[PDB]
Amino acid sequence: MYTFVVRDENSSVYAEVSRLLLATGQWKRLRKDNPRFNLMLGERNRLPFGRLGHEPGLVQLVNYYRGADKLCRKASLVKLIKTSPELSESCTWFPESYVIYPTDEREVFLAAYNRRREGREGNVWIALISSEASELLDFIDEQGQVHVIQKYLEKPLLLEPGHRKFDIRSWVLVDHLYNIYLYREGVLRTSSEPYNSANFQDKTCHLTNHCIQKNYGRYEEGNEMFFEEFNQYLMDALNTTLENSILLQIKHIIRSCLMCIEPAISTKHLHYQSFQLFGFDFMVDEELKVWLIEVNGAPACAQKLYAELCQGIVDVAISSVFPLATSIFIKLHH
Amino acid sequence: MRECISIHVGQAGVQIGNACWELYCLEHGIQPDGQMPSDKTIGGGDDSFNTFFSETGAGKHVPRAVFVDLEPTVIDEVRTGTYRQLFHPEQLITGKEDAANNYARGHYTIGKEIIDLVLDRIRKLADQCTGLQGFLVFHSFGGGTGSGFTSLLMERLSVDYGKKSKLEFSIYPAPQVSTAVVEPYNSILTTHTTLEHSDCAFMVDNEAIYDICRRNLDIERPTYTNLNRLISQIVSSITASLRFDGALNVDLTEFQTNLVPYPRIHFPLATYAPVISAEKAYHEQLSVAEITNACFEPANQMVKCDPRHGKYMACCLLYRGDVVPKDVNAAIATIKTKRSIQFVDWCPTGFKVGINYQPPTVVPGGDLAKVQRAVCMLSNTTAIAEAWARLDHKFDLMYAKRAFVHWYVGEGMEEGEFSEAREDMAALEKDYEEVGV
Amino acid sequence: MREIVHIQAGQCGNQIGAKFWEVISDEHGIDPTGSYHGDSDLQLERINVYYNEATGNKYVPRAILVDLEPGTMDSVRSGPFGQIFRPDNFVFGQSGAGNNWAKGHYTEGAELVDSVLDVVRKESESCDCLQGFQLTHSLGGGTGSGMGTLLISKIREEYPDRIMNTFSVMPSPKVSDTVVEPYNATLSVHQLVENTDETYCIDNEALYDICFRTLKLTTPTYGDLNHLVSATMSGVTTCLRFPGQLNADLRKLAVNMVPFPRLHFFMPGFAPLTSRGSQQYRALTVPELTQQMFDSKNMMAACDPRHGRYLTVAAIFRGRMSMKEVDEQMLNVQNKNSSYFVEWIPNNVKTAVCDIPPRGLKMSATFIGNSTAIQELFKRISEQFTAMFRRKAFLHWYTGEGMDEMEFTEAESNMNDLVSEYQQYQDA
Amino acid sequence: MEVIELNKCTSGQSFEVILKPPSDPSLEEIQKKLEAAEERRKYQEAELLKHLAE
Ligand SMILES: Nc1nc2c(ncn2[C@@H]2O[C@H](COP(=O)(O)OP(=O)(O)OP(=O)(O)O)[C@@H](O)[C@H]2O)c(=O)[nH]1
Ligand SMILES: COc1cc2c(c(OC)c1OC)-c1ccc(OC)c(=O)cc1[C@@H](NC(C)=O)CC2
Ligand SMILES: Nc1nc2c(ncn2[C@@H]2O[C@H](COP(=O)(O)OP(=O)(O)O)[C@@H](O)[C@H]2O)c(=O)[nH]1
Ligand SMILES: [Ca+2]
Ligand SMILES: [Mg+2]
Ligand SMILES: [Mg+2]
Repeated sequence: MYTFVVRDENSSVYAEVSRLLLATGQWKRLRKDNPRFNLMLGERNRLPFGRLGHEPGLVQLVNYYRGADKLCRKASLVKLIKTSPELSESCTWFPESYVIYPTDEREVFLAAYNRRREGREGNVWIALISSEASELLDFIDEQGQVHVIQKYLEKPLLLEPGHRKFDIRSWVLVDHLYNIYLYREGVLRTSSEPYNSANFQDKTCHLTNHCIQKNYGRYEEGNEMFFEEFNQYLMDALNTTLENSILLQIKHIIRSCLMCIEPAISTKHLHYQSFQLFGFDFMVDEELKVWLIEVNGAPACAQKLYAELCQGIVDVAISSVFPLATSIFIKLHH
Repeated sequence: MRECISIHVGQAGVQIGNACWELYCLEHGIQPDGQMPSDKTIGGGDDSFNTFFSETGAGKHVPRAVFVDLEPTVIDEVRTGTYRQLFHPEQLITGKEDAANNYARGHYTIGKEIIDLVLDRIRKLADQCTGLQGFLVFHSFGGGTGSGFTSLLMERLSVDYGKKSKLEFSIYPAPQVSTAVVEPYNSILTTHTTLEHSDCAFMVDNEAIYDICRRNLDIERPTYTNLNRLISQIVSSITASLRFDGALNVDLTEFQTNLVPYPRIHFPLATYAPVISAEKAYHEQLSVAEITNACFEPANQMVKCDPRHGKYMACCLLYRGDVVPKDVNAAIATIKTKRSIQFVDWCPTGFKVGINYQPPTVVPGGDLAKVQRAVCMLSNTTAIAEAWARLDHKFDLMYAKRAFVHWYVGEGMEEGEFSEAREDMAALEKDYEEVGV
Repeated sequence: MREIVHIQAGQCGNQIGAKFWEVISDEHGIDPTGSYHGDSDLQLERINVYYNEATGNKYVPRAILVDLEPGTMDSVRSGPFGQIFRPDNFVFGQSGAGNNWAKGHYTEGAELVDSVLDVVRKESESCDCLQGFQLTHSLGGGTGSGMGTLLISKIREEYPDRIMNTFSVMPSPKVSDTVVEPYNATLSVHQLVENTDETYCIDNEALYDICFRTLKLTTPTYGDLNHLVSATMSGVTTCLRFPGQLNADLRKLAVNMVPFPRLHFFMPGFAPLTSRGSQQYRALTVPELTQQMFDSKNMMAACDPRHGRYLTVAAIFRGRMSMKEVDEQMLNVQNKNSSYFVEWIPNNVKTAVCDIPPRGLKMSATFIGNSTAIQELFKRISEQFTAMFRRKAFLHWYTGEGMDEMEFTEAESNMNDLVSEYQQYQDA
Repeated sequence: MEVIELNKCTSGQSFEVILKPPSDPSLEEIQKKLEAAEERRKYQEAELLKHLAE
C-alpha cells in the first residue's frame, strides 16, 4: 500500500488520477496536511517543495517541477527565450515578443514597430488586439498587472468549409527521469465564426478560447477537432499528413523548450522526485509553419481524452516509481 | 597572531569537540600527551597554530578549549579517554543534572546556577591571550543544554567581550538520528535569542551527514563516532585558514566580510567533496574539475536544499591537497556554463579561493580514505531557508495545540516567548524571501 | 540524575514488586544473597540506578516495602529473593486496610506514613543525585490504593522537583476481590491525575485475557498475571538500567511522552507473550515483533487503540537484531496506519535498542503508548462506580472513617473531566 | 575570468576570481529576565505547597 495526498481540489485532471489510484486498491488517500505520504498531488500556488524528501523511510514524488513556472508564465517565457542561447533572440518558432510594465523593454518595442511603420508591412500586435502602438500602451496601464505585447499572426491557416481560425493543444508528460512523453492525441480548439481580416474589435473569431466560444458547436462538437479528422482534412485539402506538415515542428518545439530548462528543474539527483503534465499551445499559419503561443503548468484535458491520458499518467509517471503487484505516448529522444 | 577560544556546549558540542581536537592534533603533529616535536620554540611562540593551542614551559601544547555540560557522563569520557592529558581539568565543567530536552530548564533554571562559573573559567583562558579575536561555539539545536545554556552564554559573551567575534557550529535536528519531539521548540527558541549574538553560523543537518555516511562510506547504521569524524573534517576545512599560513580567512572578522553581507542572514551552506570509504580497495582519484563539480550537488551539502532555486550572496572554495590555481579557474568556467548559479544583483558574481598544499589528514582506522585533493565550499545561499521552513512548520503544528508548552512554562519561561521567537523566524524567512526572488 | 527510589505498597504492590526485583536482579547477575556473579561488565555500569553498593561490596535494592498488614510482607521476606532487601526498609502496621481507601488514606495509613517517609528520606540522603520515585500498587484495595496515594502526596511535598513514576494495577470484575474496587479506584485516579508524572496503567482485565485467550491458561492465578507485569516492568526500565545509545532518564521520558500534564496514563505492551516455565522455542523475526507489540492482544490495558489516537509512542527492542530492519518495520506500521497517530505531533514514535536480552528470550519488544483510547479504561471504572453510588451502596464503610459523599462526587467529577479531556484530542 | 589578489607561500596560495560585476541586551537586563523567571517558579511552587497544605 502506497499513500498519497490531494492539495489541489480544483484540478480536474488529478481528481481523476486519484480516483484511478484508489480503484486499484494499492493506494490509500491521507488528509491534506499528513506528511507521511509517497505521492503529493500539490497545490498551484506556493507549493512547499522545501518540505519534500525529508521524511525517513519514504520515497517522495510530486506532480510539479519546481522552477517550471519560468516556462509557464507569459512574462517568464519571453525572458527565457530571449536570454537562453539555446533559443536565442533569433528563435524562429516563437513570435516577436516584448515585456512591458505598467505604472522593461519599451524602447526595444517601439524600435521594431518603427521599422514596421516605415516599411508599411503587417503591423498588428496582441496583449485586446490593435494595430496602433500608443492605443495598446494606454490600455496596459489601465489594467494594473504586468502583461506581454506579442506580434499577432495576421496570416493564419483557414479551415474549410468555414474560413476559420484554430489553436492546437498538445499534452506533454515529463517523468522523474526527464523523459519527455508527447500524448499522441491532441485537440484543435476551433473558432466557429469566420476570420475577419479588417475588424479587430470583434474578439469571438480572433480568439479561439474554449470559454469565449461558449455559432458554438456548428461544424464539430464543442469546437473540438480531434487528430484523425484534422489529418484527413490536410490530406484532402493540402495534400499532406499532420505528421509531416505540423507534428515534426511541434515535436521540435516541446523538446527545445524542455531541454533548455532541464539543468534548472531536474530532480535526477535530488532527495525528492518530480513529474509534471504540461499544455503546449500552438498556432499554424497559411504556409504550414507552427508557432508557440503559451505553456500551461496546470492544463485541463478535453472530455473525450480524460480517461486515456489519466491512466497513462499513472502508468509512466506514478507506477514507474511505485510499481504494482501498447504505449499511448511518443517519447521525444535526447 | 590573534587567539581563538573554542566552546563546546551539550552532548553534541562536546562529542564534536573530541573529534575536531583529535583531528587538529594529527594535523599539527601534536601527540595525545601534548608534545609537538616539530615545534622548535619551546614554552611559547606566535605561530599560526598558537591560535588554537597555548604553551607551557614543560613543552605541552594545550587547546584553547572549554567543555561545558550540565550532566557529567559525556565529559567524564573526555576526562578518562585517550586525550585526558591534553586538556587541564579547569577547562572541563560539569553539573549534576541535565536540562531534560527543555530549553527553558537549560536557559533559566540550571543556566542561572552555572553561568558565572563558566565565564570565570573562560576568563582564565582569555587572560593568557595577547590579543583575543573571539569564539567558536559548538552545540546542538536539539538538546536542552545545547539550546538553552548556549543562548544564555552567547548573550553574556556579548557583554563581557563586546568587541570580539562569535562563530557557531550548530547541529540541526533530524528524526533519522535520535531526536526528541520537543527539539523543534528548542531550535526556534535558541535561534531567536542567539540571532543577534552570532556573526557567522554553520548549520549541519544530521540528516545530510547520516546519508553521506550511508551512500559514500557504506555504513548502514552510522554511530556518533562516524558522523562526528565526518563533521570534524568539514570543521577542519573551515578553521584551517586560522591554524595555517595563508591570506584568506586569516581572522574571524574576515568570515563576516567574505560570507555575511546581510547581518541577520548569517548561515552559509557548507558543501564537501570527496567522501570516500576506507574499505574501498582500488579508488579512481578525483581531479580538481570533479571535486569542484561535486560542490553543486545537493547530495554533498551539509544541509539538504536546492541552491538552484535561490540566490548567492557569497562563495568560498577551500582546497586541501594537490591543487593549483590554473585547474580551479578551468573548473569554474565549465561549471558556470552547465549549472544554475545566480547571484544577487547587489553582489559580484565570483569565488574567493584558498588552497592549502597539505592534503586532508585522515584519522587512522577511521572510515574516510586518504585523498590527493579535497574541497569545502562555503556559499551563502537563500536556499538554506528551506531548513528554517521545515522546522517552523513542525513548530506550528505542535504549538497550535499548546503541546509540551507546560514543561517550558513550569521552568519559569513565559508562553509569550514562544510566539515572540516564532515571529522572529517569520521575519527571518521573509528576509530570505526578499533577497531570494 | 541516576538513582531511583522504589516503593511497594500493599498486597499487589509487594507481590508485583518482589517479582520486579527478582527479574532485574537476574538481569544484572545478582544472587538472592546480594552478591554479583555475572559475566558482562555492562551489568554493573548502571547498577547505581536501582541498587545501593553495600559493605563487602554487595548490592542492596533501593526499595521500601510498605503494608498495613504483616501477612504479604512476611511472604516476601521468606521468598525466593527475600534476603536481598534492607530489613530496616520493611515498614508495616498491624490492623490491615480491609479493602478500604479511607482506611489507607485517612485513618490507619496516616498513623504509619511518617515511619515510611523516614526510610524514604534515609535512602534519599545516600543518593548522589536523586532522579525520582517509582511506586507499585493496586487501585482496588486499601493499602496500595489509599496509603500509596497518600505517600505520593507526602513525597510531592518533601521533594516537589522530583519525578513520580507509578505502576498502577487497575481493578476488573473478571479478577475481583471486593465490590468496592470501583470506589477505591475512582478515589485513587483523582490523586494520580494531580500528583504523578508517569503512570503505567496495568489493567487486570487485559492481564486475564492475555492469560486466557493468548497464553491458553484456563484458570490463571495472581502468579500468572504478575509474570506479565514483571516482564513489562523490566522492559520499560531497560534504558535506565543498561548502557546504550540513550543518554536518558525519567524526566526526559516525562517531557517527551506527556504533551499535557494530566494526560500521563500509559498503555504498556510486550512481545512475545509467554507463560511461566514452558516457553516457545521458535525465534521471532523483527516484522513479527513489531506486528505483535502494536496489536491490541498484547496490550496491558484493556483498551482498543483503534478507538482512539496515539499522542506519543515509545518502543524498546531487546536483543541482537538488525537495527535497520527495526527502523524499516517501525516506520512501516506508522506509514500504513497514519490515521491512528496525531499529525500535530511530528515524529511522535521513538525506538531504542538494547543488546542484552531478558531471561528465556533471544529477542523481545516493550511498548509504551500515550493513546486517547485509555479513556475506555476510566469510563469502565466510572460506569461501575455510578452503578453503586446512585444508590449510595457500600458507602457506610467509608463514612464510618469520616469521609463525606461530597468527596465521592468530586472524585467522579475529576475522572469524567479526564475522560472528556482525552476526547478533546481524538478528533481535532 | 580575471584572477586578482593572488598571494603565495610554502603552505599554499589564495586568490579571487570575479566573473561578473554587480548591478544588544545589557548585564542588568540579563539579570532581570532570569530573576523574573525565578519568581514565576517560586510563585508556582508556593501555590503548590499552599494546595498541599489545604
Ligand atoms: N551530529 C551529532 N549530533 C548529536 C550528537 N549528540 C547529540 N546529537 C544531536 O543533538 C540533539 C540532542 O542534543 P544533545 O546534545 O544530545 O543534548 P544536550 O545539549 O546534552 O542537552 P540535554 O541532554 O537536554 O541537557 C539530537 O538532535 C541529536 O541528534 C553527536 O555526537 N553528533
Ligand atoms: C529511559 O527511558 C526512555 C527515555 C526517553 C525516551 C524513551 O523511549 C525510547 C525511553 O525508553 C522508554 C524517548 C521517549 C519518547 C519520545 O517519543 C515521543 C522521544 O521523543 C524521546 C525519547 C528519548 N530520546 C530518544 C532520542 O530516543 C528521551 C527520553
Ligand atoms: N495483577 C495483580 N493484581 C492483584 C494482585 N494482588 C491483588 N491484586 C488486585 O488488587 C486489588 C486488591 O488490592 P490489594 O493489593 O489486595 O489491597 P491492599 O493489600 O490493601 O493494597 C484487586 O483488584 C486484585 O485483583 C497480584 O498479585 N497481581
Ligand atoms: Ca611555539
Ligand atoms: Mg545531555
Ligand atoms: Mg487482597
